[PDB]
Amino acid sequence: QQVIKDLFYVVPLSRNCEKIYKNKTHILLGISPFNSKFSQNYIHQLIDWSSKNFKNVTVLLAGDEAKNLLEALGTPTTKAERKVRKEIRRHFRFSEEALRKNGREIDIYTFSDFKNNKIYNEVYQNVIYYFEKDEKFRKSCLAMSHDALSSRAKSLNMEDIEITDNMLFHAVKYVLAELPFFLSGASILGYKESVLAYHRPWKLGEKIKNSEFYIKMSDNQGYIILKQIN
Ligand SMILES: CCCC[C@H](O)CO
Repeated sequence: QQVIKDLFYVVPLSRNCEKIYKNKTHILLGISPFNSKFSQNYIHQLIDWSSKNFKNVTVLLAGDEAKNLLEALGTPTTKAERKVRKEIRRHFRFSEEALRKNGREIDIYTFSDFKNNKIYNEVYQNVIYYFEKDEKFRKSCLAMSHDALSSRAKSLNMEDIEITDNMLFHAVKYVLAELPFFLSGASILGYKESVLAYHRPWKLGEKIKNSEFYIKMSDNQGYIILKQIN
């Protein structure tokens, strides 16, 4: 069915991302925790469309630092760790369903599943180094942290909360842990090239593609925005 093929309209981050997308080698589907967008139905739509378009499909779920997003919004570690385990199991279940429905390998990982992967660790070390040493990069990472906390303050119905620096620096551990997949997901996973796919623009990615940092995306890595249109 070709409503499936056209389920999404793709907006590439750069012309290189467009080339990688058109090669259709691999898509990495980013599933954000504690985000109402990722219902069972939407996860199925992502995977159905991906399965029709791409040679290889992988799903990326949140790793351990997802608890930091709750701990920063006033959640004690015990409750936060529980909510994470439950959210990740929900994402895995729905993703496994749709992959199996499409005859696809159950290729699902969290961003914590790569502590023994040299590419993930070296990119992560680069991210942490420039977070410490480049105030401009640090500022952009903290803005990603602010975005993550602000959207879940609305979602979890806590819109009255001041977002403090201590909140930002706690939640930015999540940002730093996920960033290696934005920068080098294809090489971490072992595909020739890949696009990470998400439904919102990546502002820091725009700056990276404008050559504003010593942090760079790998030449075989792209980013695409998935939009749905009538
Ligand atoms: C699993 C982390 C989610 C990644 C998405 O691109 C949103 O950050």
